[PDB]
Amino acid sequence: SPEQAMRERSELARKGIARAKSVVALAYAGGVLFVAENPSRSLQKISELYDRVGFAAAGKFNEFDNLRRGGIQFADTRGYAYDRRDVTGRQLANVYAQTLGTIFTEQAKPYEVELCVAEVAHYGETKRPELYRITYDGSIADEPHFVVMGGTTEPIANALKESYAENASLTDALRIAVAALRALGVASLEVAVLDANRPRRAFRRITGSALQALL
Amino acid sequence: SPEQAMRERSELARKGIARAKSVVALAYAGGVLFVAENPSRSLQKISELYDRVGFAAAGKFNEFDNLRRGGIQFADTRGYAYDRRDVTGRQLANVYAQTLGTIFTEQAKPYEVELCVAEVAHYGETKRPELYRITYDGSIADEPHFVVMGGTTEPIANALKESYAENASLTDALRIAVAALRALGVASLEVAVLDANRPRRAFRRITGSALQALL
Amino acid sequence: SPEQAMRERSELARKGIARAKSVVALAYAGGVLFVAENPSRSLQKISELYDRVGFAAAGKFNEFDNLRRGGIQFADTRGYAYDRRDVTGRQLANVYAQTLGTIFTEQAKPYEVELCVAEVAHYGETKRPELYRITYDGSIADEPHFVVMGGTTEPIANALKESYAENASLTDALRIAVAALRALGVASLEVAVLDANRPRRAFRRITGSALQALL
Amino acid sequence: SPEQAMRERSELARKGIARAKSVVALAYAGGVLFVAENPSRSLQKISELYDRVGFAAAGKFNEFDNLRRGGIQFADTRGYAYDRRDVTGRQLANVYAQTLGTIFTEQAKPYEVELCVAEVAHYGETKRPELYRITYDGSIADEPHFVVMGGTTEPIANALKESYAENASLTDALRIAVAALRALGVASLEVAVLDANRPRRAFRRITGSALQALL
Amino acid sequence: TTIVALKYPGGVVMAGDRRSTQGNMISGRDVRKVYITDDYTATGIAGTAAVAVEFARLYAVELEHYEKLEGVPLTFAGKINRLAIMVRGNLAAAMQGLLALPLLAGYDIHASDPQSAGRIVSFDAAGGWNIEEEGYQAVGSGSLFAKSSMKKLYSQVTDGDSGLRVAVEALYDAADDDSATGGPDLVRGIFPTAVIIDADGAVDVPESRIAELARAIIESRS
Amino acid sequence: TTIVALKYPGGVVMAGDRRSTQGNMISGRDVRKVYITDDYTATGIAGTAAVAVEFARLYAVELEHYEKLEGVPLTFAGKINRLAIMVRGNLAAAMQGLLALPLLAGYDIHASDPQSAGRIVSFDAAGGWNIEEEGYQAVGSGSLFAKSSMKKLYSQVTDGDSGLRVAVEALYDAADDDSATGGPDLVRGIFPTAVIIDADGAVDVPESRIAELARAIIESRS
Amino acid sequence: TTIVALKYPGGVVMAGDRRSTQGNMISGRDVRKVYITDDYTATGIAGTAAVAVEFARLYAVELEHYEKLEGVPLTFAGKINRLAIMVRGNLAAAMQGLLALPLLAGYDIHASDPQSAGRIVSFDAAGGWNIEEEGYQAVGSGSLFAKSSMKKLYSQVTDGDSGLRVAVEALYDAADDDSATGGPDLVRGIFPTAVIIDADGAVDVPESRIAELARAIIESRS
Amino acid sequence: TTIVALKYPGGVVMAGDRRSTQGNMISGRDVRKVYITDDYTATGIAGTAAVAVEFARLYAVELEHYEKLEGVPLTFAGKINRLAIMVRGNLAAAMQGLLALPLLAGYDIHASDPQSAGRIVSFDAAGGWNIEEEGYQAVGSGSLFAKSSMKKLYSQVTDGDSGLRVAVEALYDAADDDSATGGPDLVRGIFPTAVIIDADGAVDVPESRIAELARAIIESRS
Ligand SMILES: CC(C)C[C@H](NC(=O)CNC(=O)c1cc(Cl)ccc1Cl)B(O)O
Ligand SMILES: CC(C)C[C@H](NC(=O)CNC(=O)c1cc(Cl)ccc1Cl)B(O)O
Ligand SMILES: CC(C)C[C@H](NC(=O)CNC(=O)c1cc(Cl)ccc1Cl)B(O)O
Ligand SMILES: CC(C)C[C@H](NC(=O)CNC(=O)c1cc(Cl)ccc1Cl)B(O)O
Repeated sequence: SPEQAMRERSELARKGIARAKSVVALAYAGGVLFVAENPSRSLQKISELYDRVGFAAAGKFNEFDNLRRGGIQFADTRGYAYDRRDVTGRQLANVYAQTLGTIFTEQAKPYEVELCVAEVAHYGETKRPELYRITYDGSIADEPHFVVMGGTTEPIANALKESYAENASLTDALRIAVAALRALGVASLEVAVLDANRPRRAFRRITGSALQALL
Repeated sequence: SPEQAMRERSELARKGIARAKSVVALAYAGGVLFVAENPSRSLQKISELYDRVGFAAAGKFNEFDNLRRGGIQFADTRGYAYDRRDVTGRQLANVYAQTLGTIFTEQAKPYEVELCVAEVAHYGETKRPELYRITYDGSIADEPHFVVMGGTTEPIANALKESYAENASLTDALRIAVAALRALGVASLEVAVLDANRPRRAFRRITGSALQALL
Repeated sequence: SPEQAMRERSELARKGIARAKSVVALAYAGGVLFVAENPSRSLQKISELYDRVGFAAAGKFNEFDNLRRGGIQFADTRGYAYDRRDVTGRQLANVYAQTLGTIFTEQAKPYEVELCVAEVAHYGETKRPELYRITYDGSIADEPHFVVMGGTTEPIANALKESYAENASLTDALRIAVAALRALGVASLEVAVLDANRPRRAFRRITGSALQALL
Repeated sequence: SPEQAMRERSELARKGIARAKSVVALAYAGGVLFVAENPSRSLQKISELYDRVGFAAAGKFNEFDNLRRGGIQFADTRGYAYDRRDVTGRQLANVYAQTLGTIFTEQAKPYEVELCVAEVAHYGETKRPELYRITYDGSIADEPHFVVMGGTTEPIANALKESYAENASLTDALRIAVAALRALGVASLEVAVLDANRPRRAFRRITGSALQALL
Repeated sequence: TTIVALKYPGGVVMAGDRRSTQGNMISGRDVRKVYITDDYTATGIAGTAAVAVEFARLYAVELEHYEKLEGVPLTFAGKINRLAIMVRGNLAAAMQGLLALPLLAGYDIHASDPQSAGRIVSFDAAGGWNIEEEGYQAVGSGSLFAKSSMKKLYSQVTDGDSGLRVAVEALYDAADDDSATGGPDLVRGIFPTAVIIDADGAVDVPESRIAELARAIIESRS
Repeated sequence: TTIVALKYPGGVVMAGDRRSTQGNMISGRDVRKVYITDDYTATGIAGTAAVAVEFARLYAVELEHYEKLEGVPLTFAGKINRLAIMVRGNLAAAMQGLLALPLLAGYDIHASDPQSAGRIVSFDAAGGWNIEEEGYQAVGSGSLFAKSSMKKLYSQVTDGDSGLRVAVEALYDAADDDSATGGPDLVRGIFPTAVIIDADGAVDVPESRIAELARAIIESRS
Repeated sequence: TTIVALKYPGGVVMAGDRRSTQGNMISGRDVRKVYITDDYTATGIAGTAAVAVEFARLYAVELEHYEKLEGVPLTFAGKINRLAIMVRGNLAAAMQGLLALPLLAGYDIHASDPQSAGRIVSFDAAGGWNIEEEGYQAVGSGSLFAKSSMKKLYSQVTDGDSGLRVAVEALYDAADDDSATGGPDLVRGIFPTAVIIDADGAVDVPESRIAELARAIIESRS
Repeated sequence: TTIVALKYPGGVVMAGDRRSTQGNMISGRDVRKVYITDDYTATGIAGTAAVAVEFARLYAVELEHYEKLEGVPLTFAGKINRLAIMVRGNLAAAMQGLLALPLLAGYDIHASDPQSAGRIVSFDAAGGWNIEEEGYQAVGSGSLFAKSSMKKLYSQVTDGDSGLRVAVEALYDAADDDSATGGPDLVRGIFPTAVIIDADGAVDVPESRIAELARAIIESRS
């Protein structure tokens, strides 16, 4: 029966997601902030897709690494095809949703991943940042405030909802995200930002002495 | 047994359709009006296929987005092949029915979608608008007055049948559709029209202050 | 049910790993040291991948020999593609993880192998050696101190953890590794080193009278 | 379950091997000696692969005949590719192991064969002969003294172990092998040798009056 | 070879000659060069005979196939596009010596004004098409003489009879000036062929009317 | 063939002639060589007629297809890239005798300053494109004469009327110096065609204004 | 076309002219021929314009793609190999009339000595590359005159200002000796373009400094 | 271009010049034409520069790949066969103007007599190879003069120093007789490059010894 197969695959994906760590994406005055708990300094969960697009993932590393590489390929080929300013995060989210749906339908084992795509405005412009969340089955949703993926997200979601403040500063948003995730020093922490004030490329990492100074 | 497989697939499609929102397409003096309940401003359920053809869908977004893209491809290739005036909505409806039947027969998981195609007359001509409804299994039907898809359609269908008035105005038809769907402000509302009085392209969206003024 | 299939395949791989010998990789002041218990002088378990990359494996010989050959092919083609200094061990580890995951997912019988990739710094530079461990299912991990694979690793891991000393000499590290593995003369021993002080190629074997002198 | 399939296939291969005759390969001062019990004068079990490589097989004739032909093809193509002196028995053993593993994994019915590859030194050189044994599942082992395949090998192995003498003569080794196999006149006997004293080609058969004279 | 087409208030008229030659040798005396593609369209092709017949039969089959498949006939622009594609596909064979040049006449039933519903379309060797607006067109090797005759004789056209007479006179002038065009034959009784398209459809003209017109023209010139 | 384009404060104006020739023989008198691709862009192609119409229809379809697929129109650089790719793909056919050279005019709605929002782009046979910064450009066989006339007449342009008059004068000079360019016809009443693009979109110019301007220029020259 | 590059203690400077010609006719007056590929590398291509822009955009995209994929930028030898492969792939198109010749300048951040970190690489039509060790290089049709001028003017270079002045003087000499190279324009105000690469990255030189240097050189020569 | 190789009791010595030309114009002054393929083999290629570097890098990668794959290095005959296959594969490109001719020198460690372990192999454009038995060989455009000089100077070779001096003298004679070969430069300080292979491996010769030998030879000739 198709029902039993779909239920079993969904349960497998749910367990795989539940036995993973937590990634949190927030929107502040300067743009988008990604915070994850990762001890390793060689394997990364937050990456840059294009000039103003950022990618976050939760789950198995070798499963979303391929998705990240494919997204970069799509973005570069489209940018060379028409123009750099004709690339948006909605197209990447749609491509990811289609790929995840096809994998969940046809492949023997579904992918245990949760994806988030963030986009900010171009230089010299005012626009609300956009956050899209994609699940294992291919569902795509738009989140206006924050995204929390991986592990037990209910306490983190409740803490963020009670503590979220719009137009917050970088330090305040970082402290709020850290407090929400705790419910974590220089080690076992990965912090990235999409700087809307940067001219062309907006993605940058905050690691080392600067992270401790801002913590 | 083939019977059990077909019954299980039909039940899955029925549940998928039943757990979705409602889309309503009406015919008024100015043409065709599409009304849907959609909170997101980035994902759309009503679209334009050609100069005088409009497309509406209910179900999973990533499932009917592919169908919409395929329909646009067919229409543009046929228009370049022979002429722009040789493209009609019946051909698109037949193509959609064939594709949906093939998917329901061969693919492992059937599509949980419900499609509606609307066509109006050319500029300077008088003709009744045509509405076609396509289901998951490939059945195609012609509706003279209105189409209601998605969710529990029985109360909405009864309200529309009791309240339908031919040759109604735009504001009256919009209010009647809203009342039928309630049994809904600027937010969580998607309204589109096929303007038969427009010279070449008839599809246009009504959003923002104009929607509130007409509501 | 997918759960039962995955559990059975994992159990088969676990038994295959458990019925094998033990390989130990340590980091000392001069670089990386590989120690294995192998009586045969014609079949080897420790090999060189590139100028500063070393490969170790535990399990079935004919299963990881193919992986070793593929890794050498990837490294030589990439080195000719861009440059010799653009090749790192992380890329090889990622390729191995992807290949092992694909084999575990699609192939009828999973591979009963455990892989370790070691990398040292270039000549005239100071950098911590990197050790990556790859399992049968495709999981990849980074180990800062030592790697123990194959057989019953718990007593060996405990002995190494209690006896590990940073910045140790070659003789002391070799004796410590031998003592940990015992809990072994010239015969049934395979010892290799990645010499960070060598100009271009760092891999070299220690066999014969030198091994007895250092033992 | 994969376990039951692997167990059943292994049991089938074990029965097929057990219901076959016995082949014995020994190492003496002049090189390698192959002795088999074969009444037919047209179907042979001992063959030559290259200048200094010899092949022996136990099991179904039509199953290892194909393997022998493939090995000859590999050796001739490699010899023409680089040189005649760049061909060794270890490469042939590895190729045979890979082929047998692939057959045991993918093919519907596993091969009921046991293979032995022997190599001697070049002319004017001193080196220990090498003997490799390959089983149905793809396992490859190195034997320093002797190889016994097919049928009930335990009494033959015990007799050879108790009676083996290093640096023996041709007649003494032949008599010892015959005595071990008995626990056999001109008929139903196949004897071959790899003569290390021959200039280029080392394989030669001993049949007819010479065999009786040496018996 | 010369094929003429012209417009009159109410419709169109197309006419063609009957001579086929192989170099300077006369090979055919009663060849028909004008076809009725459908109820409201006529085509005339000049050049290699085999290519012309193949093009005509293929065009008719394609139009009928579309009409049967879709349940509705094509519009005029669609037919023009199909003919242009067919012509463009023969460019490689048009070079090296297999050339066919068509001319199209038709009546548009979707036009608002029934009087100005006749259309004449000309084509070039590369597949480009042009819609005439002067009221007449000619194709073939004697097209220049026929066009120059129509330029002076077009002021007399009032209805179908006038247009048919003008077309016959233009064909006569083209045959007078060109040796590859066949004139009226009175010894044998062979005359050009004409098709008239109007609101009721496309009809072949009987040979008696054309014979009478040709005899009148010959008497006038004598 | 000559197509001119120029900039005025507020937008752009593009103009073209109507003559089509086959060697030294006149074949067409009322050909239209300027198209409206979308709401803010106009294109003019010179060369083989069939290739030009094919290129225009294909470009329009591609732009509309992208707009319908993505729900947002392309930027100016994307349109330039698409046109350059289309031109580059015809290099092999550009050799041996099927050549088409386009010229693009547009209005950028994303520009910070609405006054300096008009753009003119020229192309070469290999697919290279250039954005003009002098304020005018011409394409075709009579482009040199038109450019030399605009070089002297550009100081008078102040608004749309001045630019249209200058464009008509440049076309008149090009027709005076070149025999493959059609001048104004007063016997028949055929005049060049113009398109004006500004912040409200692209609009075709009515023929009465162009006729008045041409008559004034002819009277001035007499 | 002439592009020059030279080394000074601390980095490199690259300069190029702005003239584009079609035979003996001047087609472009303000063409930019120098690009910033990444934070520490500049490229200048001579030959067919379209091929040059295509090569530049492709090289930049490839470098950015590798940097994003691997998380670490390529080394200098890898970039040289990629550029050499790109040049070698165009050999067939380099023959028959689509030729592009690049020149590369860069700053190596992995060099032990920061003073001697500037690198200049030249290429040939077959894909062979050479690393310069004399301190200067020129590409284009006027490269010989520029090289002969730098051979005498190189003893004055001490820092970035001296190198920029020498580069402008070499470009002036090349324009003096070659008619396909554009010299300074004082009527219009168009000057060559320069890029300076040092330990802080690659920066475009403002036009005021180049105008001042060109005016000083012109006054000196007068 | 001239590359020489010769045998001495104990090993082999190979030497090469540094001039690169483009017709009659000097393009390069310090080109290196001799490579160390592995621990006991050296190769020198003459002809097109890019093909030579590509061949060298490919040969080195192939040898290293085989050594890593099989765990044992190839024999001398296998290396000769691989090089011959590589040369034979370029025959089509050798015609029409991309030609590369190699020369190989090596030390055989499997030879019974260590004294007679040096090997010199020459190749032809079709892929045929020959093992020298006279003790010396030269490749390039000036190979005839170098061979004729070695034919007279070979009686003096006793050890490595004598062989190196003879090789430098042969290169000097080749540069004296040929204009495409670079001689010693005393103004700049550029000298030929040499590699010596013996039982301990292959080592590059320091430039001071070659400079001293060249100065002694120049003084002797003066
Ligand atoms: C419809 C067609 C008759 C048009 C005319 N063309 C020709 O007659 C050309 N002739 C032949 O093709 C031909 C006829 C025969 Cl019988 C044998 C060989 C040849 Cl080569 B026209 O004058 O343009
Ligand atoms: C838009 C286009 C009219 C441009 C102009 N080109 C031509 O007129 C070239 N002419 C033909 O292509 C052509 C026309 C016909 Cl009717 C028959 C055969 C030929 Cl070969 B122009 O002057 O550059
Ligand atoms: C960057 C580039 C301007 C370099 C220079 N090359 C050219 O100018 C060659 N010219 C064209 O390619 C060209 C330009 C146009 Cl506008 C029209 C047709 C042609 Cl054919 B140079 O002097 O080497
Ligand atoms: C190793 C190599 C320098 C050998 C020598 N060959 C050449 O120098 C031939 N020259 C070029 O290939 C070449 C060099 C440049 Cl810089 C530009 C264009 C060309 Cl076409 B030799 O004398 O045989």
